[PDB]
Amino acid sequence: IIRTPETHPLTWRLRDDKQPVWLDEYRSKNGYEGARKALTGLSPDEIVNQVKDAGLKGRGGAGFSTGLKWSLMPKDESMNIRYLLCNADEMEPGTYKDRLLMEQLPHLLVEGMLISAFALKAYRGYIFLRGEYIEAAVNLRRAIAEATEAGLLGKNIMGTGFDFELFVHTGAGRYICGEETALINSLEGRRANPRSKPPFPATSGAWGKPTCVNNVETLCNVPAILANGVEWYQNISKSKDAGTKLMGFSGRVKNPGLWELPFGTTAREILEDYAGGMRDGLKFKAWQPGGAGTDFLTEAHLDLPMEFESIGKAGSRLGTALAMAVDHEINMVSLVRNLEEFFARESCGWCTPCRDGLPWSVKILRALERGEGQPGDIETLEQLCRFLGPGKTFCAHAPGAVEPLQSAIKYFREEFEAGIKQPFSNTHLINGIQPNLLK
Amino acid sequence: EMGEYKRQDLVYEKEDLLISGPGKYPEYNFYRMAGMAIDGKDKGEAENEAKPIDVKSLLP
Amino acid sequence: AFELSAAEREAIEHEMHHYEDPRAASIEALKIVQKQRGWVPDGAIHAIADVLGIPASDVEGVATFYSQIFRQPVGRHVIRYCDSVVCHINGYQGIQAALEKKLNIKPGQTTFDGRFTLLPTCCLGNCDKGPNMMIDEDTHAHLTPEAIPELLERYK
Amino acid sequence: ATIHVDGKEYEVNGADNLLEACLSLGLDIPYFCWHPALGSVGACRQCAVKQYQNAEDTRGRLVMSCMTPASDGTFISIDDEEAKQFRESVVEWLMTNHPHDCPVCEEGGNCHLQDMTVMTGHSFRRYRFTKRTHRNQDLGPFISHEMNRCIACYRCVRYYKDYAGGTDLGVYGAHDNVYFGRPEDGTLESEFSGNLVEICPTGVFTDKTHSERYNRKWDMQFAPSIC
Ligand SMILES: Cc1cc2nc3c(=O)[nH]c(=O)nc-3n(C[C@H](O)[C@H](O)[C@H](O)COP(=O)(O)O)c2cc1C
Ligand code: SF4
Ligand code: SF4
Ligand code: SF4
Ligand code: FES
Ligand code: FES
Repeated sequence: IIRTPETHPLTWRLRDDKQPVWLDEYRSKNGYEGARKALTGLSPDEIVNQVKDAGLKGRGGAGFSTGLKWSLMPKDESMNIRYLLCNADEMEPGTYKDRLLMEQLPHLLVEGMLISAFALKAYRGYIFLRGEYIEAAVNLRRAIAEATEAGLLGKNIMGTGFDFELFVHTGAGRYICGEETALINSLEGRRANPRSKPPFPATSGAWGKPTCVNNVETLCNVPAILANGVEWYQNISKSKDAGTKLMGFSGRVKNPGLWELPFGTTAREILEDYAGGMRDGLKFKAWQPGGAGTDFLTEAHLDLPMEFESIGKAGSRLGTALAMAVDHEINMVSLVRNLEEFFARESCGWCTPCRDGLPWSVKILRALERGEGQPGDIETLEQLCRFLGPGKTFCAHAPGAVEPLQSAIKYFREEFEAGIKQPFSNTHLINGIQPNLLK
Repeated sequence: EMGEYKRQDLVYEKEDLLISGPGKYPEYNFYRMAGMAIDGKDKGEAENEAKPIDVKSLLP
Repeated sequence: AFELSAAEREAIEHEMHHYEDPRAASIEALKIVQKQRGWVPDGAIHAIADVLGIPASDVEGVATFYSQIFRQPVGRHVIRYCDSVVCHINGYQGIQAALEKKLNIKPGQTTFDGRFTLLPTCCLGNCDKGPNMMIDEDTHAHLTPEAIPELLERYK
Repeated sequence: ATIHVDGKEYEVNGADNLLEACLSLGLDIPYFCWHPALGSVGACRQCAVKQYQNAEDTRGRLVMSCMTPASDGTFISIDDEEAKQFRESVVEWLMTNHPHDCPVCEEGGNCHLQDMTVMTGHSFRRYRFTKRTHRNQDLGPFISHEMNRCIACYRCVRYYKDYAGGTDLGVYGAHDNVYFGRPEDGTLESEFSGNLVEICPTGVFTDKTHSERYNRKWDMQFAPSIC
């Protein structure tokens, strides 16, 4: 792999010994130049317009436009207290990209938060980071200290009169905190229940103030845009989704890893050229494109490009674009049981369908795995997938929960029907009462 | 055979109604089904009931 | 009879400096108490509540919401093995069986000497190097059932 | 404001949500987590109706009527088949863990959950697995506590904390182990804690003074009086 600054804007600064790049080495490799240009030559509205014109989309899994999200902030000049939050939670299973970004290139994240906070007029920034990323926390705190010593953080940054303070907030281990409104609730020191929208966080977010929540990779994509120009970012790939993206393959592949690729790279190219294909003696059965909350896809879907609309038309979600391969030796009932156990135990408990319908699916899948399935169980699972969709639950955790279950029932129904081996029995016989024998 | 001399004696209190056995239903016990805790059946000991999981438990 | 130490209290106020509302330091206060004492005991809820100026019900709701804030006593070393989907594909069940054989405990339990507490945990963000587990602050990747007894002896 | 419910036109207040507007019109929408004095939060998902974009719309989308404004020219359906199915499914999900307690529960005959179970028409159980259970707390002389019957509708904590300003009640735990109560055993310190027995739609919080000499609501003789 040849990593040029124009083709790999996020990973070309990575060292060979997997060591973090500190302030002197980062600034030698054109570091904090986009920040200098943004803070000394552009209005915040101009930076927001440039980010919108670059077509930068959200890398957290939803794929929403970053410029459109930034433009929802109020034009009221009386609201001068504003917050930028970096979603470094990354608790979706199968996702390991933000760990690479913040363990080895923390100054890229710091520069991106600086540029985005100047664009959003955000006086404060918080990196909401998961507690298991200890090395990432150490590296981020050291990089923040180095940038504060060099005058890139704090009061009067670059002599421009802009004040910005960046904090690191380490999490306490819940998957629901990665959801943006639940992230805001967790940052306020509350139980991480999500919030209803409208109002959006751009109008009243963290402590009622205007707040923008962005993924680590989006904020890491910002400085390359503002240092190389909008037309460079628009010309990375000839696809509807501009720029690069960290894509990878995990599972029982020969080379599980992570590579920076343009949008439009097919899944077979990532699986064969980069991941090295499956291991010896293993036959490719299925794959998940973007984490635990995405629909399963078959081998015939490996030829379509890894874009938002291409995967979306296939019946799945691009997600984090960190695919996971499933070989023929993996029982799909056991795998979906494991997935639903994760999703049911990571429910925040706010709303009824997720909280009380995911455990029912878990118990049905446990019975199917043990061969104690009963008639009507697959119908119950299908109705649970139907009734836990978007809009029926309070947040998007339960639709993501039911995507793999419905996709596996659609593509591997023969494994689920094999678990049904006993007749349906909900009642025991009561002596003296003749039962109502329904037909 | 419930014929009586005085109509007041047709008011049967609990001592005239409670019998020594189960009657026509020899096995049913409501308190084996109810979740309300009584003597000899704590929480989680009823039919189709799991043991209570306290909120301070270490498991996720 | 819980009493916050001077270092714990000072760390809690220093965390309170970083926010516009002192309620936002509740998770960090619980983590500070947990890091000092191994877990968060019952009186720590009221101590943190009276330091932050929030009700103890709020502190207890936060503490029982988050899985990494321990409200029951744990061993001196907490093994947290990933039971998520990619490590399931990579074979975490052999690792769990090896840990159960070595420690003679079920998940969620503590060993007889109070040395190890076995806990399943969600995905550790190390799925390309699975199966993974976390001991107290260290991540161990590429786990095999044979290396579990050797690696468990590094923590006394 | 003009709304259209099941083909019938109605005039409502545009500053109201759809649940309160429809309940003011005499229509029956099941609900748990909404209260007139507490506002809407959209937790229980019981109040689902089908909203259409316009008059010539046939697909629609399920929305929570408590969280949806009763704006001008709204088009909703309560008796839509999918909305009825989802409301029955929400009742069924609440019923999976609910204890077999109605004969020995003080809320029986006065129970909102019983009424909404009947209103959705759900009477057949197909769930066959175990029911979660909870230990109870001592809450003082007035309020008896039975957390097995909780449907996690969050009404108690919203009333007690957000409305009444009390501090010793809260929600603890996580996914399906959410527990509503005090951090430890003790008397509820609020001067308005007794409204929990009417705020709670189930028999979790019950009038203990009534429970000593319990009788059902249909057996009572009532009068309008002044305290
Ligand atoms: C259940 C759930 C978990 C999520 N977890 C994360 C996460 O761990 N990291 C992340 O960046 N986004 C996560 N998201 C997506 C966020 O809601 C949000 O889209 C993102 O944090 C910021 O948006 P962006 O991609 O435009 O930057 C999660 C969403 C849901 C519903
Ligand atoms: S779907 Fe409902 S219960 Fe589940 S995590 Fe979201 S708000 Fe919480
Ligand atoms: S709370 Fe209502 S439904 Fe539940 S046991 Fe009591 S009366 Fe029955
Ligand atoms: S205790 Fe009652 S009011 Fe509180 S959440 Fe449970 S059912 Fe609702
Ligand atoms: S699935 Fe185990 S580290 Fe991600
Ligand atoms: S009453 Fe509307 S969701 Fe609860």
